[PDB]
Amino acid sequence: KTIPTFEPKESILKKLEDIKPEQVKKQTKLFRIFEPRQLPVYRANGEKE
Amino acid sequence: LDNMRKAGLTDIPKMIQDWLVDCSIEKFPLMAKIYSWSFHVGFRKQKMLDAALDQLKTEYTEDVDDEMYREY
Repeated sequence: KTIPTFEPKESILKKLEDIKPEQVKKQTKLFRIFEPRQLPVYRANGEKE
Repeated sequence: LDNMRKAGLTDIPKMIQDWLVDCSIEKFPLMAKIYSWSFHVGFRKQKMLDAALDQLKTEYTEDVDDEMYREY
């Protein structure tokens, strides 16, 4: 029998003694935003090295 | 009452018909008497299957509200 599927949000709870405090962040790699990269280069007049 | 006459009933629609002329409560116990004459005919002891299918007909639809069921 094709039932529906009625899904409320159910708002999963805890109580205060069951609140886990925190887990500290120790650092992974250093969070780079830039990195070097090889590219070709072209002398003035436009042509190549 | 048209279904009632269609079943083969003659006197008891007339008894139900002459009361509506006044709609009085003094003649009304007849109706009450009539309402008890219906349940002293017996049970409708049909099959488990067909008796379940009085209940097991379902029309479940994705057209009902959602505003209603969440509040419910």
